[PDB]
Amino acid sequence: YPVGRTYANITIMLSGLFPHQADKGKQYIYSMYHMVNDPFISNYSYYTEPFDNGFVVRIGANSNITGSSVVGSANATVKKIYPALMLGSVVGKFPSNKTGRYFNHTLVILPEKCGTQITALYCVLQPKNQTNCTGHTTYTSYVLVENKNLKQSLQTWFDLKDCLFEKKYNVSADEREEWFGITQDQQGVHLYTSRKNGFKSNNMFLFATLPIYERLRYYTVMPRSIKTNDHMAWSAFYIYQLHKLNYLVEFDVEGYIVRASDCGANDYTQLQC
Amino acid sequence: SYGQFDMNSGVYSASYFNAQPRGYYYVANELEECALDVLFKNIAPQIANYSRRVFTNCNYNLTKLLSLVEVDEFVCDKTTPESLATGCYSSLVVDWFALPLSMKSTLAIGSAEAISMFNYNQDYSNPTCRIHATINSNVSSSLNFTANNNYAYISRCQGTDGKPILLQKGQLPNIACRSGVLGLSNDVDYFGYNFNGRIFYIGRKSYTPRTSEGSIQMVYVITANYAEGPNNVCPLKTDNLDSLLGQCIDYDINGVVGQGVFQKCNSTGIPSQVFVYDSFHNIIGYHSKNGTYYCMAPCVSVPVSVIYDKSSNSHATLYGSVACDHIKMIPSVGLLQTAVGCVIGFHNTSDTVEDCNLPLGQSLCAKPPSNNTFGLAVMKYENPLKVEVLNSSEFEISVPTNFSFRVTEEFIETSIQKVTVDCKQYVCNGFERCEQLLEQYGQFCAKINQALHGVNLR
Amino acid sequence: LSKLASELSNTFGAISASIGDILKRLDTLEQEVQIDRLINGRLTSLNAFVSQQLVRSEAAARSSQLVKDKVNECVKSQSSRNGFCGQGTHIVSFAVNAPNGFYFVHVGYHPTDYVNQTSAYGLCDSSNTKCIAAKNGYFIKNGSDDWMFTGSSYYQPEPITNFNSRSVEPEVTFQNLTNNLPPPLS
Amino acid sequence: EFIETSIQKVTVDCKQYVCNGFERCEQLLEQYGQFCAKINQALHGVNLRQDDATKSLFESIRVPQSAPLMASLSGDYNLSLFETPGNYRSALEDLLFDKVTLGYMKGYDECLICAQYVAGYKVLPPLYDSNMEAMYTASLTGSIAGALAASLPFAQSIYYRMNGIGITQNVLMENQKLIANKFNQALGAMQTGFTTTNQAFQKVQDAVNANAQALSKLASELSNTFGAISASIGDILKRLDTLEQEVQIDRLINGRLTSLNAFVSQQLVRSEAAARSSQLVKDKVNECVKSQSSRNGFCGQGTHIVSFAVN
Amino acid sequence: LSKLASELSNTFGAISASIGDILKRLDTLEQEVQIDRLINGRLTSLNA
Ligand SMILES: *[C@@H]1O[C@H](CO)[C@@H](O[C@@H]2O[C@H](CO)[C@@H](O[C@@H]3O[C@H](CO)[C@@H](O)[C@H](O)[C@@H]3O)[C@H](O)[C@H]2NC(C)=O)[C@H](O)[C@H]1NC(C)=O
Ligand SMILES: *[C@@H]1O[C@H](CO)[C@@H](O[C@@H]2O[C@H](CO)[C@@H](O[C@@H]3O[C@H](CO)[C@@H](O)[C@H](O)[C@@H]3O)[C@H](O)[C@H]2NC(C)=O)[C@H](O)[C@H]1NC(C)=O
Ligand SMILES: Nc1nc(=O)c2nc(CNc3ccc(C(=O)N[C@@H](CCC(=O)O)C(=O)O)cc3)cnc2[nH]1
Ligand SMILES: *[C@@H]1O[C@H](CO)[C@@H](O[C@@H]2O[C@H](CO)[C@@H](O)[C@H](O)[C@H]2NC(C)=O)[C@H](O)[C@H]1NC(C)=O
Ligand SMILES: CCCCC/C=C\C/C=C\CCCCCCCC(=O)O
Ligand SMILES: *[C@@H]1O[C@H](CO)[C@@H](O)[C@H](O)[C@H]1NC(C)=O
Ligand SMILES: *[C@@H]1O[C@H](CO)[C@@H](O)[C@H](O)[C@H]1NC(C)=O
Ligand SMILES: *[C@@H]1O[C@H](CO)[C@@H](O)[C@H](O)[C@H]1NC(C)=O
Ligand SMILES: *[C@@H]1O[C@H](CO)[C@@H](O)[C@H](O)[C@H]1NC(C)=O
Ligand SMILES: *[C@@H]1O[C@H](CO)[C@@H](O)[C@H](O)[C@H]1NC(C)=O
Ligand SMILES: *[C@@H]1O[C@H](CO)[C@@H](O)[C@H](O)[C@H]1NC(C)=O
Ligand SMILES: *[C@@H]1O[C@H](CO)[C@@H](O)[C@H](O)[C@H]1NC(C)=O
Repeated sequence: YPVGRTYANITIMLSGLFPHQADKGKQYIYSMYHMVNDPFISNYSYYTEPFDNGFVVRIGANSNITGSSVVGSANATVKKIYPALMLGSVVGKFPSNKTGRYFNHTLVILPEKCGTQITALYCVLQPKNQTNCTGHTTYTSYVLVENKNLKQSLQTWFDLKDCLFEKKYNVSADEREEWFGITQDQQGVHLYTSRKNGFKSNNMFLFATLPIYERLRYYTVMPRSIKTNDHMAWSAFYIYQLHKLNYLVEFDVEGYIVRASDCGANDYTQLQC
Repeated sequence: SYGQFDMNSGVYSASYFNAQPRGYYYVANELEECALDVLFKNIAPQIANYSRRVFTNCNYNLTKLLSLVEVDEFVCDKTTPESLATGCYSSLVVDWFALPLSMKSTLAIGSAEAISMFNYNQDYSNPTCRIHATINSNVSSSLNFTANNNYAYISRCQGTDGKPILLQKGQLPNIACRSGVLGLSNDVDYFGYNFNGRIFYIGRKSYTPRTSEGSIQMVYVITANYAEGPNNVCPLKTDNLDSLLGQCIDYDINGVVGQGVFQKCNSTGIPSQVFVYDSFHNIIGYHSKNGTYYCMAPCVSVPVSVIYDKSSNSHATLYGSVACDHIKMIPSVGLLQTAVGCVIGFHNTSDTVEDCNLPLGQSLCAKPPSNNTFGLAVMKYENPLKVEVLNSSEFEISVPTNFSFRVTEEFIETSIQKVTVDCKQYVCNGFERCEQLLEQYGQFCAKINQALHGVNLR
Repeated sequence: LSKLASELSNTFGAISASIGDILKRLDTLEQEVQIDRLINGRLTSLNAFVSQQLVRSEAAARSSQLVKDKVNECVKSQSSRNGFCGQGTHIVSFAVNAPNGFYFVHVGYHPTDYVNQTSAYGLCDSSNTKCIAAKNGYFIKNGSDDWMFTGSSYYQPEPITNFNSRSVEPEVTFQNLTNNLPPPLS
Repeated sequence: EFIETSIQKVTVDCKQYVCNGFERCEQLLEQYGQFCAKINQALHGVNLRQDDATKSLFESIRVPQSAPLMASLSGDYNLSLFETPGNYRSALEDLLFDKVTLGYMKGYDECLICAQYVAGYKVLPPLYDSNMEAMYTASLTGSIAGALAASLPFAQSIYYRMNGIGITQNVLMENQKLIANKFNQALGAMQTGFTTTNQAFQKVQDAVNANAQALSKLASELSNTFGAISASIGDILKRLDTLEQEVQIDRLINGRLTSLNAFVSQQLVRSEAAARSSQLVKDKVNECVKSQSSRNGFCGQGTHIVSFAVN
Repeated sequence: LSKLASELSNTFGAISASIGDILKRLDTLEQEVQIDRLINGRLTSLNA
């Protein structure tokens, strides 16, 4: 959504940072504990995708329906599960020759207490020296675990030092899909969410401006599993990368957007813009 | 407007008149005082690692700040310091570092030194104000302003391939090169650096930001964002709504000023963001703090026209579509209601005229005042001689019995004035400077001469 | 021409409209800017005049075609159609010169006073043997079934002869007569 | 066939369009040289030319004799579309003015037109009222079926039209009811289904859309920044100093004056087209309407029989 | 068409008629002025 102003019942050619047509993006899925012990996780955390201008995620789509457990052999219903994201400036190599270490001040985003609270820690992490938790040549990907505060698992996997603002936001517990976008400008980083101004559509509005004056260049999605025999499955969230593009949107009577052609998907849309 | 006294008789248009704004409105929802004391509180940052703060929803008092600094030179584009202390803008971004006035041209636009390419590079897309301020010793000791005597800037930032790393506009310096410069304790010009595996080449060059008297020189770059929404950063420096409605009124709401009329419309748009805009970037809406949506419009001028009559020397005023009601409510800046509009002159007459040389609009004439004002005459159709249709074999005819010649005079202009213009003699007056600037301007005289020759030959 | 020559006194947002005054008062890096503004204004005025002449050329050409048509229709001949050569029924037209054009003098007819009368489609005898119709006229009655002939543009009745009467095919809509028949019908 | 013989009578003033009433912009326009008086003179000239052209056109429309009763009842053919009775307006004219996306006594109190009034221009009313124009049109009917003047029924007049084409007397008297059925079928086919697929109604809508688009562009060249920091002179006055205000206001004045000159040239071109259109309308009325033409193509495709003209 | 394509080589008071030539020569603030002058010239040619 445009920041600071509202339009109504008009169609505007406005340019900004938007995802383009198609572009299904990366598809990420979390899973239950292996059916008890040894929580099951995916290849994530060895991938450091470029931040570029920013990204927007589809929060908790494919929920309220019957799906399938990723590690389970049977089918179960799927609920909304909030991703936890890592964002930093410089990435390097672990002592175990694995990728995913952030060598300076990094921003993490953690949902807390069964999705009631979400926190943003700007908290530079030192790798703890232990037996298997990021030791010498004994490594598996750090996993954020919780029962049926994720910072305790993070402090088990990492060491926290020079930590700054721990901004906490209250989000309601529901199974409706949302959206969440991160954009960086010269005023800092901007977080966007769909929960503000009531909850009516899929549009996102500005709700936080964290003072991150270092240019964020990499991001990764930290794995997360839930302790739970029982068959509980979790939804999928898709990451879409933004671009310096131009759009032509349409507003209804309320301050919302109904349809928005992308000027550049094909020639007819170039004419339509 | 026309510039001559003797005027042909006819109906003209004699420019609009607007309604002057009578009153004042002001909301300016209260905010917190700024944290600008941090600009003079801690150790002065160096150019290599310079601090940046962003101020939003803030109020600042410029006299208390400017009682502490001595401005040596300010360079501002798209804004002025006089406007910064009077006007309200959306956001304020301040960068500050220590830099002597002997290198005040290093930060100038277009310079080719190491600071403009490996240190803070200014961004010119928003209104900026780079201020070179000197803080004297007494105020520096009062606010615990100190110098660490270790100030340096990056003089080379090369990668592994032996090429310099240019810095993008309006960004902090490269984190590897900044850390490498900050970690050193001497001056080096080409020094290798091991940034967790990467091999970087860095160069540190120092400078002294103080003077003989101990006064510390500083550089304050201030970027102000003028956005379309409400302005929440204001400098520190009547009635209520529904006591005014339908009156042209200047605003002071959330730092936005102007003029126009408020009305109580139904709520339209999102309730959070205060103002509502149209396609032409013109503000038309306003959401109050009480949830009442005030729809906003410009105060609309009154379209007027003047009927002038030579050989009687009489002037009358007509209004284009203005009703007599809106004549009575607002100043213009008997009143006969007419299908065009209310007129301040004229007198009614139960008359008709076949044709009028002074038309007023939809079949209305203005006959010359031969009591004391014009006569509103209405043109209506005369009917031709009706002939009845007969069902029988005998039909009605109309054979004339008398006649008279009517001479018809028609003039058809079939010529144009054949004109040729010397382009050099017209654009310039023979001066060699203007001739050279027209030659460097790209030639146009050949095309003009060809076009006039073509139309004259045609 | 007045609008063309009045753009020499327009400052166009400069210090003066005289190039020599700008040359004397100002330094070089501003001299080029002021003369650039002056050049922009004067060239805009010249292009506006060129477009004005080009627009007026089309109107002059259309008016030339119209003058040719009016001369070849209303002057050298009497026009059958009405309204193309002035108000009324055309009689004669004289063409004379004029400032930047042609002046036309059309002489109409313009009947003044009218008489309400009745007439039939044609006169035929008995059992529709041979019927006649009016040629540039109308058939009028004195009131005693005495049919006479009148002009199409003036009232002066004259007896019907074979010269102003043209034979036509019999129809049903004609008026049948019994006594005092005209000599063409005898 | 539709022939657009009118232009919009639009007047723009000096300072309400180039400026917004600020004394700084007015002073910088007075130092910029005098242009807007020329704009007012040119617009007054083209409006006077259009009013005189309309007066001459409706003088040439007028017939000396007319039969009001003939169009209403006498014709066995269902010619009630051109029968005149609030409004003295025929059925076809009501269909034309109703099925397009196109008053003056209280137009200010309404509030699109108020957007014109704040922007700084108005649309002048036409010289003849809609009722007077419709009555001038309705007087033209009643003289179509007259001469070979003499008042005639429409059936006999149609017989005389078709007799000279090459259809003999026995042919037309044999199957006159078939002729009336064909005429009524053609008129009914024209009346129904003419609002979606025809070139003439598309031309009417195109002319109305172009006349709206001219004013839309004239009002939309107010929001162009023209390289300045803002499109509002108030923002430029508040934001910049007294030395850089002159440059930005000069750029704004250049843009607005260029837009006004472009609109004036557009009005001149449209007037030069409308003069030719008015001459063509006069020719079509004096050839195809009051009489029966002998040359094909000039009164539509095919051999001409009869023609009617409506607003 | 010859007059339409001959206005690309018009400097219009700028240092050069090529926008690429202006971009590599002048700073950020003067680039705006020169490109504004060029844009005004090309738009005037198009409207003509
Ligand atoms: C899966 O099913 C759940 C049912 O619990 C869906 O939640 C419901 O979603 C609808 C979407 O229209 C919500 O309606 C909207 O609610 C907001 C609340 O302010 C209101 O302002 C809107 O006008 C509209 O009525 C509904 O409230 C919500 N149910 C609850 C209890 O919150 C969910 O959307 C489904 N998910 C998918 C992907 O289909
Ligand atoms: C911005 O900050 C300045 C401080 O430099 C404020 O000026 C202060 O204004 C107040 C009242 O206008 C002054 O108080 C007065 O002091 C005299 C004695 O000096 C006393 O007799 C009066 O009754 C009153 O209390 C104060 O002295 C003055 N400060 C200085 C250093 O001169 C200014 O008001 C601030 N701006 C705003 C909008 O508040
Ligand atoms: N853990 C888990 N999460 C899931 O989301 C899940 N989903 C399924 C199957 N459910 C789904 C979810 C989405 C679509 C789907 O992508 N819908 C459409 C979109 C069509 C369009 O783009 O318009 C499709 O691609 O078919 C289909 C089946 C099975 N097991 C799961 N298990
Ligand atoms: C480089 O600059 C940053 C920002 O000015 C300094 O970071 C601050 O350091 C102080 C002291 O440790 C803290 O109290 C602040 O909270 C820090 N702020 C931020 C935003 O990180 C940093 O110390 C400077 N580097 C050096 C070597 O002096
Ligand atoms: C200053 C060196 C004088 C001699 C240089 C001679 C020739 C080189 C030619 C062109 C490059 C000139 C660089 C100008 C840098 C000054 C601006 C600054 O530094 O901010
Ligand atoms: C929105 O704009 C359209 C444009 O035609 C208008 O018809 C409609 O009445 C407006 N208001 C709504 C949809 O509430
Ligand atoms: C898993 O990630 C590693 C990166 O460490 C990559 O090399 C490998 O191809 C990935 N495997 C799959 C199946 O995605
Ligand atoms: C990044 O971390 C290293 C680790 O020692 C530190 O030296 C460096 O100063 C940090 N970067 C910044 C910008 O402080
Ligand atoms: C957030 O929620 C907690 C408990 O649910 C409450 O104490 C706190 O005040 C809330 N904060 C806000 C800003 O609503
Ligand atoms: C006087 O003016 C009124 C205006 O409403 C009009 O109705 C009336 O006919 C006029 N009287 C005349 C023309 O005699
Ligand atoms: C007149 O008489 C003839 C005689 O046959 C007839 O054919 C014709 O129809 C009659 N006309 C009228 C009008 O009665
Ligand atoms: C003529 O046609 C119209 C519309 O087709 C119809 O309403 C009317 O009744 C018709 N008149 C007749 C059949 O007399």
